[PDB]
Amino acid sequence: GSHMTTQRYLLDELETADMLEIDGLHAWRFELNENLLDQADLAAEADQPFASEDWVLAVESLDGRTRREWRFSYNAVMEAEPQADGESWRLTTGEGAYQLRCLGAVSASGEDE
Repeated sequence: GSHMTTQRYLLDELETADMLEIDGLHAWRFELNENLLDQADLAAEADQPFASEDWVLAVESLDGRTRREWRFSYNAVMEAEPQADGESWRLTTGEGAYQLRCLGAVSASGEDE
């Protein structure tokens, strides 16, 4: 159900988060691959490290009225480094580095897919 409690990855944080910032730019929307997060926690409950290069997080902010969407793999979210801010994570991708800072506690997980 919730194995990552003592293992606090970016995965642990986006489950409970309401707001999500990227490099200081706050996103109004983000969606999660909950189907893959069932399998992620299923592996974690068996004490097995889960790693998949499928998407896990689509981060959408609107600047003006344009949709700006950053998609991160589950692999990138596992390789995301905990920064000294305590909420910020260093997403070092082949496109660039993106600071994902999960804010709030309303739990955005529980949508559909």
